[PDB]
This record gives sequence, structure tokens and C-alpha cells, in this order.
Amino acid sequence: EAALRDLDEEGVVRIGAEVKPGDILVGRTSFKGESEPTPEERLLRSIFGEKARDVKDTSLRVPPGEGGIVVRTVRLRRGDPGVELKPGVREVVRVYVAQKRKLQVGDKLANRHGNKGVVAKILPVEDMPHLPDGTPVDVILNPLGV
Amino acid sequence: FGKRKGEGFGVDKREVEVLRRAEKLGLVTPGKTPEEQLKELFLQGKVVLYDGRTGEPIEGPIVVGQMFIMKLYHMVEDKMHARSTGPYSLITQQPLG
Amino acid sequence: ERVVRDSLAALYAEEDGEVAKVDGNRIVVRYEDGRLVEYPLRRFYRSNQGTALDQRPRVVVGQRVRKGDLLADGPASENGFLALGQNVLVAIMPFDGY
Amino acid sequence: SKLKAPVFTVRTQGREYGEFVLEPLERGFGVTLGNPLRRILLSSIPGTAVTSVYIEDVLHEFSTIPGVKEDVVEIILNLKELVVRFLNPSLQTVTLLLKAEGPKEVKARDFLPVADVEIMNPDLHIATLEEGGRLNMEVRVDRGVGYVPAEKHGIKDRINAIPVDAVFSPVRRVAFQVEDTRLGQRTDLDKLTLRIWTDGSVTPLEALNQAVEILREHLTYFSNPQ
Amino acid sequence: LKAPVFTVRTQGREYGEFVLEPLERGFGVTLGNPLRRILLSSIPGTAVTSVYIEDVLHEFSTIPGVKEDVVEIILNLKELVVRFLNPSLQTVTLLLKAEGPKEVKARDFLPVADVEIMNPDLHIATLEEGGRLNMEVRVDRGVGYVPAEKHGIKDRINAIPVDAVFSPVRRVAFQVEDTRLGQRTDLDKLTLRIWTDGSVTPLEALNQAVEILREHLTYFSNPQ
Amino acid sequence: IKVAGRETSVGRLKYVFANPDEALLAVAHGIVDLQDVVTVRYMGKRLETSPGRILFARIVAEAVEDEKVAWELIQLDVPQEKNSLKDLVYQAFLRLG
Amino acid sequence: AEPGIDKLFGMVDSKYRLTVVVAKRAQQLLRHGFKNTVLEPEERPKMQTLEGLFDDPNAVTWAMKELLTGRLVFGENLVPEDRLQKEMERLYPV
Amino acid sequence: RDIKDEVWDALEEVIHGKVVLLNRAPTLHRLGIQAFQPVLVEGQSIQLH
Ligand SMILES: Nc1ccn([C@@H]2O[C@H](COP(=O)(O)OP(=O)(O)OP(=O)(O)O)C[C@H]2O)c(=O)n1
Repeated sequence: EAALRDLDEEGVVRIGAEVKPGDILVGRTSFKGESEPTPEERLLRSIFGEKARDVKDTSLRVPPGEGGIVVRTVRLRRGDPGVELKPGVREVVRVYVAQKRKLQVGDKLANRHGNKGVVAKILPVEDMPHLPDGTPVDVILNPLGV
Repeated sequence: FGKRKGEGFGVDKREVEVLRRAEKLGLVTPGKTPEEQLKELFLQGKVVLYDGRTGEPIEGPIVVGQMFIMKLYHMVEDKMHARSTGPYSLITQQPLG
Repeated sequence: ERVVRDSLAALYAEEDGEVAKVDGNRIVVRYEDGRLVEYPLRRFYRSNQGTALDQRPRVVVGQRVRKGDLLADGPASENGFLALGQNVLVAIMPFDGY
Repeated sequence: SKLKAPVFTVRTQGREYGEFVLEPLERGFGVTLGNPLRRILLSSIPGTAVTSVYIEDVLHEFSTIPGVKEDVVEIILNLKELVVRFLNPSLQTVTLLLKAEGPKEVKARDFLPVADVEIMNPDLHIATLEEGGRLNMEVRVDRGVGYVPAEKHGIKDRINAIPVDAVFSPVRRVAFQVEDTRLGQRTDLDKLTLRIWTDGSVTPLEALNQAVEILREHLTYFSNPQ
Repeated sequence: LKAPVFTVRTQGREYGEFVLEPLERGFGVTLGNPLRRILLSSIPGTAVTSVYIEDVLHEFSTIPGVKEDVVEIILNLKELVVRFLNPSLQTVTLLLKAEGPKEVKARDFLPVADVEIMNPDLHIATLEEGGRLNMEVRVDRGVGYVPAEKHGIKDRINAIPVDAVFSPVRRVAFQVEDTRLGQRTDLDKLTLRIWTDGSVTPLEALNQAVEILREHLTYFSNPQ
Repeated sequence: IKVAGRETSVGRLKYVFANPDEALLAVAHGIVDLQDVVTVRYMGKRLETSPGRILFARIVAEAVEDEKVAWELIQLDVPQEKNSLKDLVYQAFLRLG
Repeated sequence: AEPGIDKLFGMVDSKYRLTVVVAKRAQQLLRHGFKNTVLEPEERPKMQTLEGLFDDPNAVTWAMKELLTGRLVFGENLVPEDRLQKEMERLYPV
Repeated sequence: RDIKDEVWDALEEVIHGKVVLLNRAPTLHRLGIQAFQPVLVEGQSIQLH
């Protein structure tokens, strides 16, 4: 239930949630093939009093290094009005996910003169060069670039 | 600066050590008031700068100013990737790309 | 300014008039022609490259607007000038390797 | 011979600004004292700032409320400013409250009052509402230190509660002059003048004491060697 | 926020390494940067401050029957190290005469009361037979560094003033590297190294430095 | 300036240190700059260089932990630039590993 | 650099014969639990875990330090392969 | 979410002593690839010497 706490009854994440790598965005089930349990596996379940289940977790999770705040979901079925999809598809679900992106070490900066570089370090304001009236500079661009 | 010399603060001791140096460089005219000379550096785009790790000045006058600088579409978030093992290719059995 | 104009991303006033309502979602303007045109705001649209194409409003109720004035800022637009980045206080010096 | 304890002047202006002089100190102690205090004055001085927000009928930061011109992005960004001073010391966390409507330009004051809390910047603009525009917030401000960003503290009181970035530290700026001086006999001594600017939650002077206190506390760590 | 553990490693009387970790972000510099200043400014030691030699007018001359020049002798003399054992003491003259085929050392300085020559084998000059050396050296308690041409102290016409190497600290050097404690990873680690002349000791040198700093903290007491 | 025969400089007379620590303690206290040529006594021979040129040599000498060898490798009487430094690394490599 | 590498290159006739000796010895130790090591408990490579110091797992760090001691023999055609691979599983079991 | 802090102390243990290989864009010579002991870091970017 932990792994499901953010899904509506249909299997869609709730608009306005926080999703991170591993998280299911949409539960989906699919039927098992001619590998319906082999001996090794039928027996292992024979021990656990839970007999072979016939559907599978094919859900749509989030890929490594992505994630954000579910902003929206579109659900297109067929059997509903307006809609008809490529042959053999019952329903398609799209879920748009937002991220606020602060600047970070690795991002690339540039100015209109061809000066470009990758943020390599973020000092705390106390280390920044500053002028006598106490104000600290924002950016330190090395002169060897010019 | 004028804002300063009226708020109860004159020139600063590290601004003179810098000016000593700026003069050897040749940025400022020898024998001229601190304000006269800071003026001369300012006109050059240059100002006195203190390393915040020490309070000591930068041995020189620096170019500080206001610059238009954009964030490009190329962010580490879109580009950090690594794999122990994963999908493979039908005929070659070598990992996808 | 032109660039924001032709970029057809910022939002402007079709004829002289006055601002009826204003809102994170729409802007309705009473015109000298008695028409009540209601421009709605493309708020937080996803672009081909993922970069939020967001429209924000730049007038308040009652604001008396001549023709061709601004009503909402596109993305990368700040009162109608192309804002591709940020103005920062820049210092030009070696900094210890970084 | 050795110079002796110098004369501590103090020139507080309002609740925000201060000039703090020390005269005379041996040459080479202007900075010896003026920098490390400024470093502590920027990092380590506790303070307050908003930490989370429930807006009614809102579920995530990127939303939009009707009849309000500002988007939540800008409202969370107007609430970052809000500086809020605790009176009782052992208070760690408040929960301000708000609700306005009609054609009112909600400002920082329109927040309900609470005892042991003063809105040191009441004129701070929040949001613009028009005929029909509602609003019902529940801000949550917190004492704490430094800079702690939303992606880090995740504070949500309700469920649909947007974490916010906190500039805890109350120190808007810190400069310090060092000027030439003399105690009659000797030349090249230093007149340390320390500026401090502030929001009000703590004060230019209470900052300076708290700064020194930490500095003093740190030297204690050299007590016990191995 | 644990108690920052403090570690010492001394070779002898002239060198020690003092490491203090972990520390909140920025502090390894906010600390022993000032120490740096202080430990070079304000650690009271002693220093040869003037020298008179019997037939010697000015600094830039050669003594006859002597191998060294005048400056050479003044340089060796800049390197003498002496401790004042009586807290009251604050000045001293040192007298030394000898001649013939000898080479003088800091031992050969006529002894004095509560005045300890640390580095006695320190060579001063060599004499060839027929070579005379008869000289008086003034020595004061003081701090920091004072060029000769800027204290000028002269006890008699023809005594030369010498640059004043007070500080028993010879160099300070500190290195603040990044370090991590479990989850929190921005912490400063403050290694600090302190060279002394043996007069005072690195560890001693530090504690004084620390003391001087707290004391100035209290100079934020009685406003006006 | 030519002074009583040999050519020397004002600063090689005012300031004369018997060891390198002292010259750098002078630099510590505002007395001289690193780029000022002075007189200092390092490993016997009484030398005319700057304190900076002296600090450099200590940099090498402390890093390879062989003060004698490090003294032969550097060429001191000259500013370090791409070539001299390249030459130092090759020379270090051959004789120290 | 690798602690004491210049002397390692001195033992071998060609840098690549060091690499093979190292990597071989490195694995003699990985399968055997190090029990055949020719180090004493103070020479033991140690890593520092959060709890406290512990034997270095990296069998190559070991192999290289081991090589410096001189307590190893290197060369071609010194043993039958299978007389080693059990005399050692005898003297130090898996 | 499930990754607990002592995973990282566990990794630190893992890579002790061993090196990784770095390659940059055109391997023109033998040195578009060199080996390095890796020290872990937060943030995405690689740190080159
Ligand atoms: N088609 C390309 C384009 C780039 N590169 C790689 O990127 C390098 C190009 O960067 P430049 O700025 O053009 O070369 P630099 O040598 O870095 O120029 P500078 O001296 O001004 O730093 C060359 C090459 O390593 C490449 O291999 N193939």
C-alpha cells in the first residue's frame, strides 16, 4: 500500500503529488504467457499458500534521474465519446510531470559574446569576493577566457 | 563613493595598499587623493575587491560589472546516466544505446 | 521588443479601451467599440523541448490601455523585452581553480 | 608597550541598521576581527522565514487561483520575502492565517495577528484580487539557521502543502571599514567599524553579539588536544 | 553537531600540526585564518635589535682579521634565539670579546641573569690570528617584525640598528579541506602547521594566539 | 643604479635577510612585496632575488622533499612560464621519479 | 601515484610483467581469504569505515605492498600449476 | 525513497582502492582514457583533475 498511496482507484497518480525514481505513475496489468509458472515457481508458491497469479505488474514507473510534481493527466479510452485510437488499443493515459529547476553544479551558462562555461562551484556568500560597501559579486568569470 | 565620505567613513586602509599597487602598475596618477585615484580606477571599469575568506584586498583592482548571462538547455540532470547491466540488442546481444 | 512582438508569444491590445477584469487565467478588456474581448492565458504549456511556455498578465483592473500596449508577458519576456537570462554582478578574476 | 582594551562605540539606527566601532586596536587586527565576524554574520545567525503553504483548492506549486492575477509561483515568491519576528524565545514555529476577497490587494498586514509575532514589513505586497477573487492561506514560518531549500525540508502541514525555500538568516548585509588611527605615541593602529543591516527579526546589535558568542564558543574547541 | 575533536602532532620544540574536524561550512577559514594573522603579529618573543663592534663605523664594511663581513655577522645575529626567564625582564645587552684563531658561537656570549641562549652552537664569526672581535648586542622583548630603519634604537654613536625579528613564529600555514560526517557533507577540516624558533613552542604559540583572540572578543562590552 | 662599482639596487641594500622565513615574514608585514628584488641568504650563498623567487624554490623543495636536488633543478633567476615549468617536470621526472 | 611504484618497475624486466604478477597474487589472496599473506598485522593495508579501521578489501593494494617486502618470488616455469593450486588450498583452505 | 543512508557508507566501502576509467570525446591517443581513484560527491557532474 505504500507503493500505491498516491494512485487513484483507477491507477492514475493523483494530480499534485511528488513522484521520484521507482514510483508508479500508472498501474497496468498484462497476462502471463506460456511461461505460466514452471515447476521451480509453482512449487515455491505451493509453500506460501498463495497460488500462481495470472496477471503481471507492467505499470509505468519513472525512469532513473527524473521526477517531479504530477501536474495533469489525460485519459483517452475508447467506448468514451470523441475518441478512437489506433487498432487494438483500448485506452491510453498521459501524465505530465513538472519540476522546478534551480541552477546546479554542471549546468551550462553563457552570455551573448560567445563566453560559455559550466557552473563548477557554488560558494556561500561569505566566500564570494565583495566590494567595500559589503555587496558580494554574483559570478566570477576567469579572465583567461577573453 | 560620495555616499560614503559623508556617512561617517573616509578611505580604507586596504584600499590604500591596493592603490600603492595600482600605481606601480600604472593605473593611477601618482600623488593624487584616494578619491581622485579610485575615481581613475572606476573609469577603467575597475574597483577594489576583498576576498571574503580573509578580508584582505585583492592585490589588484578588478573589473566588476553587470553582465547578461543565460542558462542553456544543457543541464546535468538531462545528461547524467550510468548502467551496470540492462537491455540488449536482438541480433548482436550487445547493450542498447 | 520587436522580437517579443513577432515571436507572437507576448499578448497585446487590439484597440483602445479599458481593462475589465484580470486574473492568472484570463484578461478581459472593454473596448471603445463596446466589445468585451476576453483573451485567455496560455498558462504553463509544455513546449517541444519541455520548457514551460507560460503567459503572465501585466495590467490591472481599470488600467486605461491605448492600442498596441502590452497585456501579458510571454516566456522570456519582461514587460515586453526579450529576457533570455538574468543580469548579474560579475567579477572577472581567477578563483583558485574553479 | 602593549596597547590596552579599546573604546567600544555603538550607533544603532532604527531596528535595521547599525555601525559598531572599535578604537584603538593594534595594526593588523582590523581584519583579524572584522572578517571572521562578517563570515559568521552571514552564515550562522538564526532567523525566520516561511517554510510551507496550504492554499485552499490548490494541490501543487504550478497552479493558478481565479480572480488573483498572481500565480502560486509568484505568491510563494512574495511570501519568501516576509520577515516575521518571534517574541517569546522558546517559540519554534507559528502558523499564520489569511483570507481576503473582493477587489483587495492583500498585503503582508492582512494576515491575522498572533501574539508573540510581529510582521516587520506590513506593506509587503502579496496578491491582487478582483471582484470574485477569494483566498485562504495557511503559511508556516519557522526559526532556523542558514539557507534550507524546499527540495530539502519538505515541510507540509496539510497534504496539498507546497514546501518553500527558507532564507532563515536575518542578515541582509555586512560591511566593515578599517581606518588609520593613533594613541598619541604610536602610529598605524586600526579603527574597526562594523556595519550591519537587518530585517528586524533580530537586530544589528543582537546579531553582533550572537556572532561574537559563536566565535568565542569555537575557540573553546582547542581546549583538549590529542 | 558533535564536539569537534582536536589532534596534535609535534616533532619537537619547533614544529607541530594541529587538526580540528569536523567544522560547519566555511569555518575552517573563519577560524585559523585570524590565527594566521595573530600567530605572526602578536606572539611575544625577543630579538637582537642593535649591535656595536669595536672598530666598526657603518654596516657595510669589512672587519680586518675577520672572514665574515659586517652584514654576515648581523645576519647570524638575526638568527640568535634567547628566552627571557624572568617575566619582568624587558631588555638586555650582550657582551662578547675574543680574538686569535677562533670562531665564536652563541655559547661564547658572556652569560646573564635569567637570560638563556637556546641555540648555543650557532656560529657568529670566525677570526684569523690578529683578528679582534669585541661587540655589544642589544636584545628586547617585543612582538612581530620591525625593520631596522624604523625603530632606530641607538645606545651610542656607531652602534648599528638591525631588523627586529621578534616573532618566535617562523611560519604559519593552514589548509582547510572538505570533509563529511555521515549524511552532512560540507564540513571544513582545519589542518594548521606552526614553526617556532624553540623560544616558544608551536602548541604554546597557538594557545597564546587563541587567548589573544577571545580577549579581543570581550572588547565588545561597554558601549557609548 | 650603479653604486660604488657594481650595479645593484636600493632594495638589495635596505633589506638583507639571513634566511628565507625572515624575508617572508617581511612580506607578511607589509615590509616588501614578493616582486621586490632584495638580498637573502639561502643555503650559504648570499643571493640577490625576490622573496617570490625564494618562495617558489621552497615550493619545489618541500614538494620533492629534497632541498639539495630541488635547488639544482629550478632556474631561479627568471620568471616561471610554460617552458621553464615544463623543463622542471621533465628534470624532476628523470632525477626523482 | 601508486605508493612506491618506481621501485616496482625496478624489479621487473618489463612493466607488464609486474602487472601480471600483481594481478595473479591479488587473486591468490581473494579466493584464499588472505591467509597465505606474507604480511604482519601492522603492515596490513587498512581502510577506515565509519565504525573504525579494518583490513583493506582491495586485494591489489595488498598484492603491491606484498611485492615490496621481497617476500614473494616471480618468474617463469617454477612449479607445476596443479601442485601449487592445491598445496595452497591445503596450507590455506577456502 | 527506499535508499537509506547506510547504503552510501556501504558503497564507500565497496570502491575502496579500485579505479575507474575516464574517456573524453575523441580518443586521439591512449590518453583519451586514463584511470582514477573515484571519490564520491553529491551533484551530477564528474570532477576532472
Ligand atoms: N567535431 C568536433 C568538435 C569538437 N570536438 C572536440 O572538441 C574540441 C573543440 O573545442 P575548441 O574550443 O574548438 O578547441 P580548444 O582547443 O578548446 O580552443 P581554445 O584553445 O580556445 O581553448 C575539439 C575536439 O576535442 C571534436 O572532437 N570534434
